[PDB]
This record gives sequence, C-alpha cells and structure tokens, in this order.
Amino acid sequence: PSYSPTSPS
Amino acid sequence: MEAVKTFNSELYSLMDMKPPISKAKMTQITKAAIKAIKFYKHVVQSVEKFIQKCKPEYKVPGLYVIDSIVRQSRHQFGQEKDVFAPRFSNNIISTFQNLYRCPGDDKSKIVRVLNLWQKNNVFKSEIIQPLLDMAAALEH
Ligand SMILES: [N+]
Repeated sequence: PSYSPTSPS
Repeated sequence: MEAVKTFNSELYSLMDMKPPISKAKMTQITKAAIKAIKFYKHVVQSVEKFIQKCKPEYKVPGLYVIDSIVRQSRHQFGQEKDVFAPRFSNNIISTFQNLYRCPGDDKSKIVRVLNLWQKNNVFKSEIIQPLLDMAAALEH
C-alpha cells in the first residue's frame, strides 16, 4: 500500500 | 552523527523506487528521522536539500516525508513538544517554491496535504495560507 497523508501515524 | 547517516540512507533510498512510495518505506524513513531527533536540524536540512535537488517526480514523496515525520513526532512526543513542524516552518516558503516544480498532475496532491495540515492544525494557519495562495496563483 502506498503512503497516504490521511493514514494514521 | 551515526543516526543522521542512517536517516540519510533511508531518505536517499527513495531514489531506488518509482513513486508512489509505499507506507512501509515512509515508515522506515520516519522511524530513522525520529531516532535521529537529537539532530532534528540536520534531518530538516537533508529533507529540504532532497526537495531542492530531486527530479520532479520525487517532489510529492519529499512532501510526504515532511508530513510523515511531523505527524509521527506530534504523536510520539506531543503536539506542543514536537520540534519538527516548528523547524520545517522556518524555510517553508522556499520548500514549497521547490515543491511546486512538480509535474502538473501532482499539484493537487500538494494542496491536499496543505488542506489536511490546516484541518488538523499540524502547522499554524498563518503559515499555511500563503502556501495555498501560491498553488492557486500558479493555476492562473
Ligand atoms: N519532537
């Protein structure tokens, strides 16, 4: 899965 | 600065991959940056340097690095204790001038991040607004 700026830390 | 040498390796390993960058790689880079927190200034400089120098296709990856580092640090150390957002904010105008030299179809991805930063108060709104204005001004 590619990085999303919506994804939690 | 061994921790910085390890961070530098992770960040430059972005060159070994075609974007979009995976969560797994972004995590690795982020974990390296956090372990190098003693030298947060060198981490910020390395990221800004990467953004200045990289090919157009790595501009958004570079911005994702800033996003991932800043949000992880806020989470791990506390929002008010985070050293990364305040440090990244110093040169942020220059950083975004460089970012906006991405391919045309990547501009919306920069704005998306900026809107999330505003929504979630990752950076102060006074800092974010001129960055958004720059996006819109480019579209005209
Ligand atoms: N921090």
